[PDB]
Amino acid sequence: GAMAPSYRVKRMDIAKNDEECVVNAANPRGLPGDGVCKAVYKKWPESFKNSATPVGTAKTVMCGTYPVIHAVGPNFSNYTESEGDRELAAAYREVAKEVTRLGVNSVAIPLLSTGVYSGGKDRLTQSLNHLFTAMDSTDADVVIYCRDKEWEKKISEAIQMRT
Ligand SMILES: [Cl-]
Ligand SMILES: [Cl-]
Repeated sequence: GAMAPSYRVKRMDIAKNDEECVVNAANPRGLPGDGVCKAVYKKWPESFKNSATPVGTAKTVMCGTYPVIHAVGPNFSNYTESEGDRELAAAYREVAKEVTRLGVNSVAIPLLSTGVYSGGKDRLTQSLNHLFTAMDSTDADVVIYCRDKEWEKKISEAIQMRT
């Protein structure tokens, strides 16, 4: 574990992370996809061998010795708010199990279902709270990666609020 497990947020490409593993915002089919998923495909294409997995699950594939945890959040275009919320919380619980199993001291993680799977809604708080619910009991340093300054500010505030 990390000596003093923390949360941090950085505004930059998760493909350039400084952590011991990465969480992909994957699609269920292991396709290159869009946004975070396409950046992860460019950086770690070998990790997309048999990475297909259902919504609400995570499947880890090694790129060399670097673990890529493919976490499939729900596409809120297709799910009801209620069912989408359940699957989004489930995907993060599976990430916590994988991070634990791998024995890493740090993990780079995007906010699941906040981009092209958001169904056009702002899900920063929903997604981040499900991330905390899953990851709080883990002792890995968690580094959240986002794109926009206003998201960075809100995520930072939410982390600092808990202390
Ligand atoms: Cl960048
Ligand atoms: Cl997304």
